[PDB]
Amino acid sequence: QLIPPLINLLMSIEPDVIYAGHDNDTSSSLLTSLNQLGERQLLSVVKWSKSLPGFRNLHIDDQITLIQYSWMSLMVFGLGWRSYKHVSGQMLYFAPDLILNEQRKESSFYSLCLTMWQIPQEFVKLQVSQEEFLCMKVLLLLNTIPLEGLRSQTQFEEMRSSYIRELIKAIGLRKGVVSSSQRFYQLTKLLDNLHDLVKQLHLYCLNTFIQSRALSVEFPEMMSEVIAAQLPKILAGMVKPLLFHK
Amino acid sequence: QLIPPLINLLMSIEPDVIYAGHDNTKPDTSSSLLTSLNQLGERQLLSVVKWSKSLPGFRNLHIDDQITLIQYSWMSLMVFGLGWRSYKHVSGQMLYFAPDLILNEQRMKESSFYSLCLTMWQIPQEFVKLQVSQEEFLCMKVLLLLNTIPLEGLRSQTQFEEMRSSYIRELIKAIGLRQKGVVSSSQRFYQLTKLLDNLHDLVKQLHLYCLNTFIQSRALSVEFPEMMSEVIAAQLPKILAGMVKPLLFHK
Ligand SMILES: CN1CC[C@H](N(Cc2ccccc2C(F)(F)F)c2ccc(C#N)c(Cl)c2)C1
Ligand SMILES: CN1CC[C@H](N(Cc2ccccc2C(F)(F)F)c2ccc(C#N)c(Cl)c2)C1
Repeated sequence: QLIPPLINLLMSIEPDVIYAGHDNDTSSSLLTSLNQLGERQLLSVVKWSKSLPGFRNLHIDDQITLIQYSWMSLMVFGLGWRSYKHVSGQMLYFAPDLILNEQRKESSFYSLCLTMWQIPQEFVKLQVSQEEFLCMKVLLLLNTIPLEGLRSQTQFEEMRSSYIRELIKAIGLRKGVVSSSQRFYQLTKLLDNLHDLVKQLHLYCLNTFIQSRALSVEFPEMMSEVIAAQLPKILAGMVKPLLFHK
Repeated sequence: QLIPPLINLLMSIEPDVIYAGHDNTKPDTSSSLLTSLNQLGERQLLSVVKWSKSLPGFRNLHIDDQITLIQYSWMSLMVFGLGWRSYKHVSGQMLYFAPDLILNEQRMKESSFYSLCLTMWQIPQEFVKLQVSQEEFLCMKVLLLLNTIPLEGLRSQTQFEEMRSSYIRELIKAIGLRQKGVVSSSQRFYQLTKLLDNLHDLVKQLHLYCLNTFIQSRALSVEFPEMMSEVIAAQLPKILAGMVKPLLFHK
């Protein structure tokens, strides 16, 4: 085998296809369908984390916290991948039954789609491999901690270092001390920049949630709890984002 | 007499007494306390709208700017006013929310939000310490209304800038009424404008609690009245996310 066993393991634990449940055209039905997709994505991330090496060994509260912190980040990062893989970055591939092209219009909603659109464009530009993406995804899950830190801070630190090492192996699959180091800068800078992007997504999400009755948008129960319980404190800056570059 | 005209005007358009409509004859619960506070908050908001219509300069900003400045400043103005009534009526040593909702420290302790009461209680203790005059308070309260703008600015940005600058000059005059000499009066300016800068930090804690309470309103049996609900829904997450521009007097 020439692909490292951890990257191989990560490949094997990747989620199956997730459908939004959409009727194959208003922003209420769209948001409702995006919310259903959100619920299914959250369930998928939680199940995925049960098989992710190192993660089940963290304190249970740390696990829950890290999944809640990174819910939106992992969704948008997965959106970037699918859009890149299936439509060359030129549509937003939320799910096989929810693909948004030459916009499906004019509002705040479609402005946030253009912000989300930056990530697929960046995957196309950088030509991210699946091996790189899988290691970057675990680092995204581990990319923010509480201000007081985690209960299992030592285990968390070791797990982060292991996957940073695995991203470097991932980068090594394709040559040269200066080019592989430049590419590490570029890939870890993309992760840094996601904090600023995801902040815009969290804000719109929480606003939309608190006026959901007025907008006629149904918010499923599991994702409502992450939104209700975490997004206010996150938006307020009551968490510590982790950066690779000062 | 000695009092400048605009300060006399500010005193004249100050609100009437406002009651929370709280039933003090039965024991505090967290839902009855927060529900009475929301009822008080609604009534204060209405009075801030009425007061703003009489505030020289304010009516001549774009209707959007006026709404936005009220929606940005409502919590700041409430706790500033709470601090002033507490200072004036009970020597700063109880929280005087309204004539029918007064919390001494034991009643604060027995509430579910003791830490938040102690955060609010800091303001009156500062008023006591500095011996803040009514003339300074009245100018400082207008500066709070005008103390955060959108990141992209206001529609009437020039007229806002000019309105704010006039009340800063008026605060400088209110200071001169008592503080004589360049040394004392400019230090006093530093102290009072530093107090207003610090409120940005204090209010950030109140906003987070307020927004959490709002989201959890049904589970907590805490009713949020109409106008208070729209100001929270309109701006509070944006404000908390730092997607507005707080104005500072000091770097
Ligand atoms: C209200 N929210 C909650 C979740 C849902 N959204 C987020 C979203 C979508 C479009 C535009 C704007 C946003 C914003 F709220 F985040 F800003 C969502 C759902 C599923 C996926 C996937 N896969 C993604 Cl990448 C997003 C809408
Ligand atoms: C949920 N909020 C919204 C409005 C009301 N609050 C704020 C409050 C009260 C107690 C403890 C904590 C807070 C906090 F939300 F700010 F934190 C309120 C209402 C009326 C007055 C007056 N006068 C005041 Cl000073 C506060 C309760």
